[PDB]
Order: sequence, then C-alpha cells, then structure tokens
Amino acid sequence: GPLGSMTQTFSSKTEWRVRAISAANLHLRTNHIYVSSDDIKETGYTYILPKNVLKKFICISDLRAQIAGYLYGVSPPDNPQVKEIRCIVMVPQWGTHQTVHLPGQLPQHEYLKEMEPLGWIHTQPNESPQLSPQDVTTHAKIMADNPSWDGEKTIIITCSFTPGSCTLTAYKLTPSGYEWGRQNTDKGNNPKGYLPSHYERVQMLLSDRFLGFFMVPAQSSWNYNFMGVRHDPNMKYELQLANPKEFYHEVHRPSHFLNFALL
Amino acid sequence: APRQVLDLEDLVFTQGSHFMANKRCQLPDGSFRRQRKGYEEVHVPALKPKPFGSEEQLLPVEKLPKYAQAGFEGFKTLNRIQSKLYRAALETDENLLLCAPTGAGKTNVALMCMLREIGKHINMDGTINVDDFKIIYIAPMRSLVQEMVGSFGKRLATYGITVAELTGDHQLCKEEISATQIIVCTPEKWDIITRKGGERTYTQLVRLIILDEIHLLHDDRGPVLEALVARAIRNIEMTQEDVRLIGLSATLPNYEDVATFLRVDPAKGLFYFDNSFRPVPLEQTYVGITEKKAIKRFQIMNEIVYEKIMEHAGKNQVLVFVHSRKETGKTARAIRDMCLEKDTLGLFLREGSASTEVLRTEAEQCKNLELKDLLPYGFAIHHAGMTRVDRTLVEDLFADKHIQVLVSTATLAWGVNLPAHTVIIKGTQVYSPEKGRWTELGALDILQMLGRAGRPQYDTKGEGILITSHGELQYYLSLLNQQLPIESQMVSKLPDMLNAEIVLGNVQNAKDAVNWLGYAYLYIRMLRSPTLYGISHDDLKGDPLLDQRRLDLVHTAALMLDKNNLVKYDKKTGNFQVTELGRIASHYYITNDTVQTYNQLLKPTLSEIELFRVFSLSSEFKNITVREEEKLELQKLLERVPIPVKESIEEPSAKINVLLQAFISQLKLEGFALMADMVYVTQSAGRLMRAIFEIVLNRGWAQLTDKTLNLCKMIDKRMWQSMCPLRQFRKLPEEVVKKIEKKNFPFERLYDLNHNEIGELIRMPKMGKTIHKYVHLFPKLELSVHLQPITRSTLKVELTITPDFQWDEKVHGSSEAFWILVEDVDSEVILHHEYFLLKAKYAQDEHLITFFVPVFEPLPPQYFIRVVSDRWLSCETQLPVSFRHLILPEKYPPPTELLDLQPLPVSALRNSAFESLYQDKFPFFNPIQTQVFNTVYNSDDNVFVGAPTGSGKTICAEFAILRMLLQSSEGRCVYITPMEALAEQVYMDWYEKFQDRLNKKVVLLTGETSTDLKLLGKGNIIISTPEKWDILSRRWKQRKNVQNINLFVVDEVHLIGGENGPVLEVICSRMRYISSQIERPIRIVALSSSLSNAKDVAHWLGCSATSTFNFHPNVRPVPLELHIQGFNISHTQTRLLSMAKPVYHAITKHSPKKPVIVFVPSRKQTRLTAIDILTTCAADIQRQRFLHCTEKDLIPYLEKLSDSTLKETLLNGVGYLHEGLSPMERRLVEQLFSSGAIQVVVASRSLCWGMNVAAHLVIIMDTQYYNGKIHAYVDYPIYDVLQMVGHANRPLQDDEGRCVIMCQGSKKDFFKKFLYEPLPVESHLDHCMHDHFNAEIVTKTIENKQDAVDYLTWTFLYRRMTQNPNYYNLQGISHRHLSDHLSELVEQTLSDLEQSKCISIEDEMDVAPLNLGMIAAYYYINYTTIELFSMSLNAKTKVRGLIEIISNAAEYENIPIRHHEDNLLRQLAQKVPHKLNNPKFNDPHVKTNLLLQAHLSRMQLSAELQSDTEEILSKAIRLIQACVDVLSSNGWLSPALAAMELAQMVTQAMWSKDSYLKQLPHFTSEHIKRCTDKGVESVFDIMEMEDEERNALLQLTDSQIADVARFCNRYPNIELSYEVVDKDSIRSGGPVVVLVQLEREEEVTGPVIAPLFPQKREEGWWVVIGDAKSNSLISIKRLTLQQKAKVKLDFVAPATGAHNYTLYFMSDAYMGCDQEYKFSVDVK
Ligand SMILES: Nc1cc(S(N)(=O)=O)ccc1O
Ligand SMILES: Nc1cc(S(N)(=O)=O)ccc1O
Ligand SMILES: Nc1cc(S(N)(=O)=O)ccc1O
Ligand SMILES: Nc1cc(S(N)(=O)=O)ccc1O
Repeated sequence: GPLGSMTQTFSSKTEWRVRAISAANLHLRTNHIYVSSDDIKETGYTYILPKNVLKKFICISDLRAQIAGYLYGVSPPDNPQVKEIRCIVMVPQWGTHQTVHLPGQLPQHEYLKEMEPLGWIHTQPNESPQLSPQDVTTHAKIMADNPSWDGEKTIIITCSFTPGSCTLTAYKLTPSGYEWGRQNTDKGNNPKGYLPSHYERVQMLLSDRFLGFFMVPAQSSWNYNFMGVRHDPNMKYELQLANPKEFYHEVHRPSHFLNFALL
Repeated sequence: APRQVLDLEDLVFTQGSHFMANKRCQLPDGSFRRQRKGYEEVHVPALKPKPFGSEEQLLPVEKLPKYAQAGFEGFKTLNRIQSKLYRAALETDENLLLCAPTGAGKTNVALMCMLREIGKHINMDGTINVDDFKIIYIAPMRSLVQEMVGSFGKRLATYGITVAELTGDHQLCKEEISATQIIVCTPEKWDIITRKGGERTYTQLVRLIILDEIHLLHDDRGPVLEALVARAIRNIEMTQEDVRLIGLSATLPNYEDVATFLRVDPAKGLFYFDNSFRPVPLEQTYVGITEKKAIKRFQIMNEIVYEKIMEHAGKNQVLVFVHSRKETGKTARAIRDMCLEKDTLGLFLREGSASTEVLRTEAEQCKNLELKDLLPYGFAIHHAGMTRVDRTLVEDLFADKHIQVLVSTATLAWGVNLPAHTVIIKGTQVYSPEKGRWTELGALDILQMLGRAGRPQYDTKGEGILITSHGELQYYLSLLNQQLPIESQMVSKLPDMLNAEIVLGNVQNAKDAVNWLGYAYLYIRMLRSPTLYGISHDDLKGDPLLDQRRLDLVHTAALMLDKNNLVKYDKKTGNFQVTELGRIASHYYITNDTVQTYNQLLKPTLSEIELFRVFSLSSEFKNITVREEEKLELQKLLERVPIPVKESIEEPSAKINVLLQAFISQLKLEGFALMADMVYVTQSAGRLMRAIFEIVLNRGWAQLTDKTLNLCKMIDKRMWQSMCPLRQFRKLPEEVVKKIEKKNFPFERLYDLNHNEIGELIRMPKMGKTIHKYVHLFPKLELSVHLQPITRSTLKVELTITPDFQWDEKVHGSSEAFWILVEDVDSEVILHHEYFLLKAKYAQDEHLITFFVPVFEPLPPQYFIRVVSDRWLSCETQLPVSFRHLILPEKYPPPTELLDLQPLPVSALRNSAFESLYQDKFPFFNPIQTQVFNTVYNSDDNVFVGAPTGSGKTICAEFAILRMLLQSSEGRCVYITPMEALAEQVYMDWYEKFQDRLNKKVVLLTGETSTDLKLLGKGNIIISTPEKWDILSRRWKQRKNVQNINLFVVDEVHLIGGENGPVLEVICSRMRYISSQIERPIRIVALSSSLSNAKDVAHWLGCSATSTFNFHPNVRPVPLELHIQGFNISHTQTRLLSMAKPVYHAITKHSPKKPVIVFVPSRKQTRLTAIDILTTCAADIQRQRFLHCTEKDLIPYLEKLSDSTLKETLLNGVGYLHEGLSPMERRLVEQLFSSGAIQVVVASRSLCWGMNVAAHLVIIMDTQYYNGKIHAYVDYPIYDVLQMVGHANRPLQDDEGRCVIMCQGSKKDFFKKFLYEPLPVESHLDHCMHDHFNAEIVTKTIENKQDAVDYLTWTFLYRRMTQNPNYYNLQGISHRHLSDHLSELVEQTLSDLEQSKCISIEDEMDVAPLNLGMIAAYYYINYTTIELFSMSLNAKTKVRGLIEIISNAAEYENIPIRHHEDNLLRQLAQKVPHKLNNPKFNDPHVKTNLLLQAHLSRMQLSAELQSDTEEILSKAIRLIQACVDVLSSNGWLSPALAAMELAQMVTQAMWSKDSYLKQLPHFTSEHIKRCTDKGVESVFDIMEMEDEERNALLQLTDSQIADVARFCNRYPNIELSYEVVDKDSIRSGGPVVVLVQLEREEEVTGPVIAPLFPQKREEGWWVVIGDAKSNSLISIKRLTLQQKAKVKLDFVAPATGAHNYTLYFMSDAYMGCDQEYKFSVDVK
C-alpha cells in the first residue's frame, strides 16, 4: 500500500528498436530457404525465382510488417511452360502483419517493357496452410484494374518466416477466386464468401543458374512504414535500376534522426 | 636462448609522470614548514643567481656570424644562457641537450640552432635554398605549437623562411609541407607521419629535429619521443645522412641519461643550468591539505585561495589556474563573493581610476555572461570555450594591468605569453577520461604554469603558490627543485611501438628488435638503474649488456602482437611477418587490442547497430565506466538515440555508443564526467572509423564500406545524412535550412528550379538566389561509360567523369576527393575501387578513368559505378552499367597443334655456308622452328608465327632471309622490331651472322634520313624500329628502294595492342598496300607472342591459314613453371616489405643453385633487394651460396666500379642493374652473371627489354611502378610482364624455366587469365590518326574523304571493328554501321587537320596539303607541335624564345623521375643566360627547357639524367629545322637565321659566345684567353699557325693535337660564288635566278665531328637571300654538300627600286662557318 513512499518511474521502451535489432539478423535465414513442394501433377506453369534477389528481399524486410515486390519475367527460349523471374520491383508501400498497402499505379519503366508481369511476392510473419483472403482480394483488385495481369499467369509467392528460416509457397487465383476477391470489402481474417477453391498451388523453384535484379523508386525509397501519412493509394512514382535499402535504413525513418537532434 | 615470457603490466610505472623514483627530498636552504588547521605550508625562498663568475659576458649580436645577425634583429645582446651556448649552437653541429629552469631561454638557443641550419643553405645571391632542407620542431602541446609558428615565423620572415603547423587533413597538407621549411608539430603527429612509409616523403630533407620539453619522457606520452629518436638515429645509420638533435629539458635528475639517449657528447654538447638561472626568482609556497572529506576540503581550499589573494589584493595581479572550463567561472565567482561579504572588493579596484570604467564598458559590450558578472570587479576568466575576441579581450586587459585576478585553464599557460606576479595552482587533481578517473596534473603542465610567475621585466620576484593534498607535497617539491628523476615509460607502449617498426621494415626479426630497443631511453635507464625496471643486480652482472632481458621483452611483445594477428612471429627463427592489420594499426595510430577486436567482429553483414557497438568496444575506451550519477541522463539518451543499442546501460560500451550518437546529433549533456568522456570518445572516433573504412573497403564489402564511409562523414560534419546537405555550408543560416528540412521535398528537387521557383517552394522568396548559388556549389558529377570487352570474361571500362557544379575555392579549397566503387549485381562486392581527386585547375574538364572488371556467362543484369565524396555527406552519383546490349567477342579458336615432327637437323638447309651459322651452337632446331621451316624456307607465302617469348621465333625470320638470299643476290629484307634495345641486340647478332660470315650487308637505321636512305640502298638486311621506317616508307612513291623490298619481317607484332602500336600497325598496312600496287609482292613474316585473335592479324597481313602458326603458351620449348603469389596489402612499400623474404624463399625453393633474375619496380629497389637477399642469406642454412667463383677472380671487376655497395653485394654473389649505372658497369655485372660467377641479379623494370642475360628462375617483385607525372602507381603493361617471364629460359642449360610473380591480390586473377591463355590484342589507331592522315595527304595517297575510308580498310583496326564492335564504339557489324563509323572518324580527323591549317578542304570533299602539314610530315613532327609553333613564333622571336617554343613541343612528355631535381633546377635556372616567366616542376617540358641550357653551357653531369639529355637531343634538330621552315615560309629573316644558328648551338654545345674556339677538342677557357691574347679567335686562325707556335700557344699532348687536327680537317672550308643571271635585264614581277656554286676544297669523307651530340650527323647548309632592317626573307634552299655542288634560287622582283640584298650561307652543324656576301640588283 504505497503512494509516493515506494515510488517508481516509467522509462519508455519503444517497439521499433527491438524490431530493428532482430531485423539485423535476417541474413541468417537466407542460408535456410525452403520451398514447399506440396503441389502435384506438374500441371500448370513453373516459376523459377533467382536466389540472389530472394535473399536481398528477405534481408530488406521486417519480421512483423509485411513487405511486397512485383514480379517480372519471361519464358526461356523454347520452354513456354517455365516462367523465369528476372526482376523484383519495390514500390512505395507500407504494411501490417496481415497485408500490404501498395499504390494503384503498377510499375512503369522502359527496362520492364520486354518482360511480362508475373504477380507479386510478400513476406509473412508465420506459415499458413491456406492462402490469405487479404491476398486473394489484393490480387483480384489489381487484376480488375490492370488487364495485363492474366489470371492464369500471375502468382503470389508467400515468404513465411519460420524461426530459423523462410518457407516459400506459390499460389495463383482461380476464376472463382478472382470474382470473389474483386467484390470483397471485408478486410477481417474471415470475410463472407471466402473459399479454398479460390486459389491453387503452382510449382516454384529456386535457382542459382541466373541472377535477377531490382528496380526501386526514382525520387524516394520504397519503405513508407514510418511515413504512412505521406503514403496515398493515388501516389505516382517513377523507377530506377538499383538495389533497395533495408527496412530500418536511415532514409526510411528520417524523423528519428531529426527529432533526436531537436532533443 | 631459453627465453622467458614477461608480464609487461607488472613492469609498468602506473603513475605515469607522477611516478617518483627518488626516495628522499632535500629543500633549498632557508625553506620552512608551518602548520595550520587542516593543512601544512612549505615555503621555499627565491634562489640567488650565480654572480657572473667565469667572466662570461653577454655576446653582443654584433659578434655573431653575419648571416645569423638578422635573426637577432632588435636585440643588443643574447641573454646569459644563449651566450654560454652560442659556440655549440652556431659554430658546431654537435647534438645538444640543454637543461634549464622553465623560462631561461632554451627556445632561443633552439632558434640559434635553426639559424646554423639555415646558414648551411645561403648562396652568393643572398637568398636561401629553401627547398634543400626541413627543420622539425617538436613541442608537447598543440597550443604551444601555434604560438611557436607565430614567434618563429616572425623572427625568420627576413630570410624567406616559412614556418607552419601540420593540419589534420592529409592531401592539401603535403602540398603545404613542400613549401614549409620549419614544421612545428607534436610528438604524436611526427610519429604518425614518419610511420607511413612512402619514399616520395619529404622527411628525407629533415636536417634538424628540436625536442622541446623533453622531460615529457617521464609522461605516459614519453614513449613517442623514444620511438621518434630511435627511428631517427637508426635511420641516420641507414642512410649516413646526418640529422642534428637538440633536446630542451627542465632541470631534473637523469639528464645525463637523456643525453646518452640523444647521442650527445657530455663533454661537448651537454649544458646544465640550475634553478637559480630562472630569469625572475621564485618564492614558492606549497599548501598541502590534510582534510579527507569532500565538503570540508573544498571549503578549506576556497579559504586558502582567498587568504592568498588578500596578501596580493591591490599590490599584485594573481593568475589562478583551475582544472575545468566551468571551474574558472565557479572559482572566480567564489572568490569575489567572499570578497563582497567581507567588504574587500575595494582593494582590487581604486574608485578613482579609469581602470574601473574600462572594465564596466568592456563588460557591458562583452558577449560572455560570466565575463559580464565578473569584469566590473576586476575578476576575469579565460579558457578554450570562449570567443577569440573575448580571449584577446582578457589578454589585452590583463597585460594592461586592468584585471587583478585572472582565473584560467592550462591552455592559457601553454598558448599565450601572459605572466603574472603571482600564480596560484588551485588543486592538482584533474579528470582523465583515458584513465577513467581523477589523476594528478602532469608534470609538464605544473612546470609551465608555475613558469608563468614573475613578469620578466616588471617584477623583481615572482610568487608561485601550489595547493594540493598533503600526501603529494614531496612529489611537487621534487618536481620544482631539480629532484624528480626522468624515467622511461616505454614498457607501457612496447607492443604498439614495436609493431610500427615492423610495419616500416626497420625491424624484421627479434634480433633487429633487440638492437632497436638499444636506442630506447628505456635501455639506458635499465642499464643505469636496473632494479627500478625489475632487474636484480645479480641479473645485470650476469647479462651486462641486457641482451637476454631485451630479447625477453621483445619476445613478450612479439607474442602479444601475434596473438592479435598484427604480426606472424616464428618463435624458432625469431622472424616477424607484417600484415595488413598490423599496418592499419600503425598507420591509424590504433592500439593492437583494438584491431584484434575489429578483426574479430567485423563482417560484411554488419548493420549500423553492430557498427556502433564495434566502435564502442575499442581499447582506447577500456577504462571508461558508467557512474551511477550519470545513469539517469544516459537512460534519457539511450531510449531516444536513432541507432538502437542492444546492451544494457550497465555496460561501458553502451555509454560510449550513446556518447558518439549524441555528439553527431550535437546534443548538450549535463554531467561533467559525461561531457569530458564524450570529448575523449569523439576526438578519436574519426581515425578509428577511418581505419574500419579502410579494412572493409580493401576487403571489398560494399554495404559496410558505404555505412562506414558514411559514419566517418557524420562524425566529421556532426550531422546525419537525414539532414539537408545544405547545412554543410556553414555560411547558410540555420533558420532557412530548417525551413527547407521542414518542407520535406527531395534535395535534388532543387536542381530543376530557377532562383525564383526555389524561393517559392520554400515558402519564403527573399532567399531564392542565395539558395540557387549554394545548390549549384554542392559537389556533383555526371558519369558515362564506354564498355570495351576484352574476352567473354574480362571487360575494360572507360568512365567519363564530367563535373556538374560551380567551383568556388572558398568552399571547395583547391581539390575535392571521391571514391570510385564498381559494385556487382547485388551491391555486395566491390569489384574495383580507386581514389579520384578533382583539382581546381581541372574543375571544368572531363576526366577519363579506365579499369578492368570480371564478367561471366550468363551475363549478369548490371553492375554499378558509385562515385562518392570522401568528405561531403549526401554527395554521390551512381550509374547503372547494364549488359543488355553488350556484344562479347567470339571465344577464341584452338591453337595450332604442335605436331611432334622429328627434330630438324641444320642439315635441312642444304647449304654449307648457311649451316655454318648454327652448326657450332646446336645440332637440331626446336619443335616450333621444325614445324614452320617448310613454310618459311621452302615457300613464299606470307607467314605468321605466334608463340611465347623464348620460343626462338628469330630463327624463323632467319629462315625467311636465307631463302631471300638464294632467290635474289641483292635481296632487300627490312626487319622491324618495336624496341631500340631489341634492335641493337638483333643488329649485333645479325651483323655477325650475315655480314661477318655470309658477306652480306647488315645495317641499323639511325633515324637520320640521308644516312638511312644509303643504308637502305646498300643493305641486304635492314634493321629498324617502327618510327624510323615510318619516316622512310611514307615517301614510297619517290623511293624505289622502299618498293624494291623482297621481304618485310615484323617482330613482336602483338605490341600493336600497346602504347606505340599505331605506328607499327600503319607501317605494316602500308607494306601490304605497296605490295598490291607494284604487282610483284613483298613477302611478309609476322612474329608474335601467343595471340588468341591471331587469325585476324594473319588475315590483315595476308597470311593463309596453312601459313599461320598460332601456338599456345604451353608449347614453349623449354617448359615454363609459372607461379602467381598474391599479397593482400594495398600499401605499396609495406607490400614490398612483405615480399622481401618470399623472394629469398623462392630462390631456395625453385632455384637453389641456378641463375636467378629478380625484377623490381624502381632503381632504388634494386640495391635494397640485393642487400636484403644478402641479409637473408647470412642468417640461413647456406651463406655465400650465391658466389661460385673465388674472391680472387672478382677483383679486377671490382676495381672499375664506382658504386661501392654494388661491390659489397657482388662479392656475396648478388649483382644489380638499373638506369643509373654506367654502361660498362652494367656490362661487368652482365658478364659476371653470364659466366656463372654470381647467381642472382636484381634488375629494374625499365631494363626488361635491354637485358642480354637469361635465367633459370625469374621473380617479379610487384607489378606496379610509381609515375611521378601523375603521382600515382601504374600497372606494368602486360607486354612487359611477358617479356620478363621470357627471361626464364635457358634452352641449352635447363630442363625447364621457373617464374614467380608476386603481386597485389587484386591483380592475381588478371594475370592468370592473360599469362596462361594467349593474348587478345586490339588496335588503338583510331586514337592516333591525325599525323598519319597528314602524311598521306602530303603524299597524295589520300586526296578526298572517300580515300581516307578506303585507306582505313587496309588496317588492323578495320578488321577488329567487325570482330569486337563494342571495343571501338560500334553497336553492330553491318556494312552501314562500319561505313558510318569510318566516315565519322575520317570527318573528325580531317576537321582537326583543317582547323590546324595543315590541310585544306574544298567542296567539303577534296583535301589538299598545306604548308604546315607539309612541314609536319617532312620532319615527322606532331601536327599539334607545328600548330603551336605557328601560334607561338613571331617575326622577331628571341633565340631564347625559340628555346622555349621548341621545349613545349608534344614530343617531350617523358621525364618525371625526380621533382626535387627540378627544385634544384630552381637554382640552376638562375645561371642559365635565357630568361622566362616561371619555374613549375612536375612538367616534362620544363625538364626539357632546362636540360637543354645544361647542354649548351656544358653544365655538370648525371647518370639517368644524361640518358634523358640524349633523347632530347635526338629531336632538337628536327624541331629547329621546322621552325626555320615556318619562319622562311612566312617570310621573316631575322629569327630564321637565329634558329639556323641554334642548330649550330645544339650540335656543338655552345651559346652565342663569339669565340668559336670552344668547338676544338681539348680546349679550355684559358686556351681561348691565350689564343685571343695572341690574336686567334677563329678555327682557321689556329690552322693557319706554324705548327710549333700553335704547340707553344696551347699546352698539348700528342693525341690531343691529333684530335684538334682531325677536327680542323673535317671543318668546312667552303669557297662560294654567286652569279645573278640576267644581271641587267630583269623587270619587276619577274624572274631573278641566282646560281650559287660551292667548293669544299681540302677533302670530305667523314661525318660531322661533334662529341657533345649523340647521333651521327652530316653537314647541312641553307642558302638564304634576304634583306636586313626589312626582315624580308626572299629565297632559301637547303642542301647537302660533297666537295662540289651548284644550286639555283628563285625570286620575283618586288619593284624597280634597284637596291641591295644580303646573302647568307648558314651551317646547321658548325659555328663560325657562316658566310655573308652582299650583292645589289638593279631592276633591268
Ligand atoms: N522450420 C525451422 C527450421 C530450422 S533450421 N533449417 O535452421 O534447422 C530451425 C527451426 C525451425 O522452426
Ligand atoms: N626519411 C625518414 C626520416 C626520419 S626523421 N626522424 O629524420 O624525420 C625517420 C625515418 C625516415 O624513414
Ligand atoms: N624479338 C625477339 C623474340 C625472341 S623469341 N625467343 O620469342 O622468339 C627472342 C629475341 C628477340 O629479340
Ligand atoms: N582482402 C584484402 C585484399 C587487399 S588487396 N589485394 O586489394 O591489396 C587488401 C586488404 C585485404 O584485407
């Protein structure tokens, strides 16, 4: 029963610092990257993700907030059933642990015009058996706004953090799933109408035989999780040929530096 | 011996300068103690001076040497101690030690020493040779350093001496060091400078080092002084150039040991003056306080200071020294408050004196608030945290005796000359962040502060009051009364100090380290007082020199350095191996435990979090602790810092980390411990982080390199990159830059705005223009790349840097530095990096950088080129280099199979005379010669032979010649080799073969046209370098002997790819073109190293595939074992050090018994590597194993050598070879090597083409050399390396050859690609077109632009353009791509020729030669040279005008060996009779400018510089003749004849001296004085004399008069007659035809005698009709004369004036031979 006599004083213990410390060890997980192989019948397209940009993508991410990248690629000369992933494009974004917020404007750059869009890739805090209803809605809406996204040809790669590693699994939307996601407005974890017949496992392979590359915003950086107010679904942006800075880099959180100086 | 590992910590004096070695203390007579409540007082009275015994007068300045009297300007006498020291200081070079009480005049004795040194360098011109010496003045405190720069500069100004302090940056400061004669710096700065070993260091010039306050030896800093002195003395023996050492010491015990340490003769240069020599006597008061309780002791101290002050209030000024910045104010306020309470504030200030009003006004006008509170009462504070104007306020007001009580810091004691009658030292405790705690004041501080008591001419006594704690009394008493002995603190830094000597190569093993430690002051103290240093007296008597003790200390230090991976230490041998880590530790002044931590924790994956943590773990910070009382203010900072801190506030590393982060953010901390700790941490952050930067950059770690360079710039600029870069302009206002940061737009958003949109964006418009200026002041670079594939795996990159910002030396200084980083796909590896310096003189010019990077298949998407400022934050340009359209050359074809034919007997030649050439030297030919013989000897097909150096391709050429000699009795074979030294070797062998044996004619082209034509006619085998054949074969339309060539052999044709390749490509293309004109073909034979694109060379030269032998490197007849060893040291001198013992080990591993050549990069390295090989031999399993003949046989060879070191090394079996050796010295060494007498020879890289020895083992010691023009290291041309490797080849003696290449690791890959595989070569003709196009337009081979395109089709360039388009900047190989590219090249070349007035272009299609182009082509002179001649010359240019004009010709970019020789030529330039504007060394044209005047005035000598003189003389005659032609064409007579006689001057080596007798052999000035005395000034005069009268006039030898008479018989004696045809029938505007006839008389069959001129010459003459005073040059013809010759001259009459002309007959070779005949011609 102490008021004033046994006094104690609160010292702040801010959260992003612990997440920054743990993000500095992300590189450990890139030596243990597992693709789930539960797909069968080698039926559809086969997607080859180059290891070099996969590992960079993991290293620039956060263990809690999702990040996302647009996939661009091409078929090998005489193998139309294989889609090679040649480029990962990082656009201005923010995210939570369940979803990602991207602009409406898809990537637009001369270097990309000979490639075809193959979907997107996003980190995830935990493995899940099913594809997310958030993912199904996001893919669906991009598809309804952008006819260059063929539903038979664009995929979602989930990169799920397991303790010790990452697991990669690749899905695509079905026609049922497109039609559902594009009219869906419930952002919760179990919206009305959602179904496992809305998506389908596609086969995925990690390769060391060629290298991919990144494109990133021209005038800003990609990470707006510290500037969510300066982010906008309508925001426009250009691109340049360059490798993304990691999640907690100084240019993503300038207020921390300018506000520590004004202390 | 059985060594022991010591514990260094147990040997260390932990007290530092507070260690008191003496057990007892005796006070001056009259001292007395006095008790008081809580404290004791010791009083020591003032000492009486010695009463001027020894009849010592003060030396009047008048009695000094007259050159030293200016440094004493405005004094009447030297003081007393200067007077006792003047003989030793001024009249001798003895090393000095002077001990005197602080203030006695030691610094003035030091000035006298400096004056002696200065006097060593005054000439008769009165000036000082200020470039011939440096003087280092070492002073303990930076503030003292600046005060001395001031006082010394002002005293020495009248000499033109420059005194300066070394600033912190490193590249502008060496520029300053070059013009600084007296460098004033601290021990640590001189240590860090002389730690970096770079031979172009100016430390070579240092002649005198002054060590002021050398009693710092007792401080923790003292080991630095020990290291400096030891390094300086060992180096004096290393070079035998003396250095004078002067030590200035307080009067303390062990001064005799200090003098031993400085190599002072006690009897000659040791002077000890006791404390009675204090200029103002010192009553001293020591107050020692007994109270232990903080509160009571603090109050007692304030009490004692008040009482002491009151003893002086209104009678004396009192200077109180306290310990902090804040304490000055706290203490002054305490004292004056205690005065206020006791009504005593009035003793300090008289109410009726203007002093009070001055104080009130200056207070009210003052910026400082404490100075406001205090100045009215007469209390002042002074410290480092104040304004310069406020500090000068307090200084001026204290000197004016306005302030009565000045409380101040130690900075004032050191930096300002401000004495006070009374000084109080208030407490002797001080906080030391390094020690982590409160310590006692350093002894140097104490001495200096009490030295400030007593004003030298205002007071009769001074009063020093030291207030300390009682238990310290003895200490301070000892210190201030001559009794605190000076000890060595060396053990405390022994590992660090040892590593530096290992890094410098001064200590290569434990024996060296023992010797080195023998120069330490530690060593002398250990000998004189062993038990002080842990040595029992029995230990000493059993080890009298302390050999075993020093070996043990060295062993312990070595093992520490080895545990931490700075050195590899072999316990068995005692050897020490340097490392990159050790080098960085030494060069960045980092203690060895820190670099072990950095090595242990640095990883390429490190984030800013771990980077800050790694920094905070440095050992510099090991004593820092987290005090409970700071834990609160640190918590506040820990949970807001922008870089998260993993570990707890309980850890020192987290306080250190937070402190750095607060310093970058510029935060104000409140704890005083915290603020002092932050200062200590951040003051070393910079260089610690720069060491990290260098480690990770050299390891190639791109992410971490970027982060650490960044953190360096944040530390230096005190801001994060998040901040607007614009705040790096201090001149900008914080307000507006914060407005801009608040507006949150990209900084680059500002580049798109005029000055108005800038004001509008930032919501305030008044500043649009100023912001616009600063926006475009910020450094910014544009980048573009030309990608140039070499193979499918190696890519040459040419990077253009275009500056895109306004320069302004107020903000940029004189240079800006950047890093160029080439980074792979993922931005994780630095494929290539280098330093880039944008100099102000080039601020607007594009810069071109070239380098190689690896590539692979499948091609990666892109690389990146980052160019980053080395100092500006947010200052970077990154260029993606994409590979989406790169065109790779096709993979090269298989080599030609070596066929394993039966070895071919000489018998196959079926010709007894022919077989006589080879029969004695071998029975059979080698497999390659066997394979090619059938084609070369039994056919006429053009043939290509490609094979390694040492394959015997020269006998293949001989096969082709022998065939020629059977087809055509008078066959002409012309043989081109790309090097002159090679040409001379081939000429000496082919003379013997084809002239001595086969009785054919073999000639070597000299390069003079008239003689080379005769050689070409009369020779069957004609040997020439490419340029000498270019000059001849340009005129093939009018020279039948060039077309009548049966055989054209070209050797080392792979050098088409190299620096002088265009000329070689062109002459080969021309020989193909001629062979296709004359329709009787010239056979071509090409010899080459193994080429990957041999097929293209063969196609270009018309070789069928059946006659192209493209052999691979592995078919070398003597099998080659090639080893490439990588060395990961990026500092050249240290990398060479680390190669030194590997050189020896390679000799013993690959060639213990057989000959060895070591190629080293410099002349200097030949001798050092020879000696080091000898040193390593002497301590090995074999000694003298390299000498294979007895000592007796070697003696006649030793007699003839002038180099004595060469004779020592030759005795021990090792020779060397470099440019500076006389030619016969080199011959002696070469034959000793050939005969087997010596086993090893160390040659310089520059000799790798002219060596006529070979070896079983070649070692290439490093692959880079220093270019002094560009001040940078340059990679050996690959052609040089192949030529060096080719020296490991003895076909008659060895079963194999062996080669070890030692190189920087960053070069290993390149060599493995381009030595184990055949070489791809390319043309660079497209970069060397103009002078060849110009020749072909004179010669009418190009008459229009279409012609230039067809011409280009004949060349190697054109072939390679379709095979490797990207290399030549083509983007396709289609017919039209080629046509447009050819057209562009043609267009731009012809445009440049036209703009230079060398050619004309009519109808934009047709081209024609102009006057200038014709002169360029005839004299074989660069078209830009002839242009610059037209622009520089004048119708009345001086002879010296010519001298410079020709000196700036493009032909003269060749000598950069020594800048200091040109700094000596600054003095040489006064003597030369010719006068111009400025001397600027580091420019090959100025070396030419001066090395010519040296020739004409027969000035002095040198070795390599004389071989330079000879290559300038190889072009002077052509350049002079070109000027003569330019002047004649324009019409200007005067300078025409002036240049005609300048030809005479350069040939005969004499100026315009009227006496031509200097041309005669064996003649001297006295000979001319006597000849002129007897009436003889002409050569014809001496030969007209009766023989005996001449023999009496000149003192003569028989051979000497015979030489004179040879000259007089070759001297021209030409009789001339002129006939004017139609002498009386000529109308204006009509023909004046003058026929002149020339009769040599006597006889002529010999070249021009001219010993001073290297090349042989034939006499040439100009006949020139002109008119003087009008300068109307009319008609001139050039002629060569053989006894009789007649010539016509043409003129068109200018009027009917009917007047006179002068006629000139001018030699180009002899002076005095010039005739002048006057003739008048009336019109009609
Ligand atoms: N999924 C998983 C994998 C590993 S691993 N590949 O490091 O051994 C460790 C823990 C895990 O939960
Ligand atoms: N060149 C040089 C000069 C010196 S010193 N003490 O004379 O400045 C020491 C070492 C050196 O290698
Ligand atoms: N130019 C040249 C070439 C060769 S070799 N042995 O490669 O054919 C030997 C000596 C030489 O002077
Ligand atoms: N790995 C490495 C390489 C080099 S190198 N080969 O550039 O001189 C220097 C230092 C290093 O730590």
